[PDB]
Amino acid sequence: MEKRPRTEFSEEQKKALDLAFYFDRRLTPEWRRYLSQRLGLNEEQIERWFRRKEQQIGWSHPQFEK
Amino acid sequence: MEKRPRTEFSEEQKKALDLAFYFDRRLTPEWRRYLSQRLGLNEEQIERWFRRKEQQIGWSHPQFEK
Repeated sequence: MEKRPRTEFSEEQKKALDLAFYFDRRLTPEWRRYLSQRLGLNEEQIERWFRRKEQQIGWSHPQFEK
Repeated sequence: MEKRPRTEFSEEQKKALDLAFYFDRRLTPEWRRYLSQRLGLNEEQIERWFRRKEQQIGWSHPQFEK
């Protein structure tokens, strides 16, 4: 896994979304599509990354590189 | 320009750093090297991205995708 092959946010991309984590007005209806433009996947995969980032263990978000 | 060829943060990478912009404790001595690990370039290029992001026009940071 190095590049995103089929709009699924591969590791190279997962990093980027972890830098936002909603702090710069990201992950909102106007910044999900913002990322999509040069990120490569759609807002759906943004919201899937978003919840799978925290919900993996209970929503406390202790995972950053995991 | 699609991938980073020689640790210079290409467009694919520039996006990621714009998601942080220091908001998630990024761009600090412990998160510059954090990014570097899977970002591909060193903390030097983080600080160069950082200042070149805002200083391009006077430090007000109106550029996000530019």
